[PDB]
Amino acid sequence: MIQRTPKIQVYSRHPAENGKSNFLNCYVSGFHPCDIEVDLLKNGERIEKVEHSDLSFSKDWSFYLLYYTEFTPTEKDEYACRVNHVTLSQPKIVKWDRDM
Amino acid sequence: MIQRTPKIQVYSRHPAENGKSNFLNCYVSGFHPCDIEVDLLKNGERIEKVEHSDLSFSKDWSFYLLYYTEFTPTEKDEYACRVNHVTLSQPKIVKWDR
Repeated sequence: MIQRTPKIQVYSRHPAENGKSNFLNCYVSGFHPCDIEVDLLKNGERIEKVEHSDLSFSKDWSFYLLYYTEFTPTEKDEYACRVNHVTLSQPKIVKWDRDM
Repeated sequence: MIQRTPKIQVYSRHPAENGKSNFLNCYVSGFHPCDIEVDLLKNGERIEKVEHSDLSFSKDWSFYLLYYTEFTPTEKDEYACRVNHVTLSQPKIVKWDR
């Protein structure tokens, strides 16, 4: 497989509501090679106990990986996913759109 | 060292009986880093139609990956698993033994 840079989706499990518990997700996909670093951020700082799936792929070694954690959004807090990969010269930061 | 060379096991789901439908498996495990190439081979040639698990994280910080394929063995056909990994000087071929 050739080098391929990741696609990134950030989304919550349920329709977001301030003060209500939820799950925050970062899905990284279509990438190669498999080594990748992903943080979920709250107000720009790393969230510590985030979990992830295994590395999925179909016919080719083009990889798919989900990072997720419980969270309770509030009006003041903003969330993001930060991804580093060999294809990336600097970390890529994708903000969470509240509507997703 | 955090690099770990893959353990490679090649085995059929049932013991070998020419003519009966079976499964060929290559279980590659205990490796680090995750970057790896695994191919199932029939007579030295890559089998195009194969199945596999996720490339999976172990509790000891290593990885594993299973490749498998439906096949029907015969007396002539020979099978192997080829694995390439940073810890190996050249691709490693491990033959299947009935």
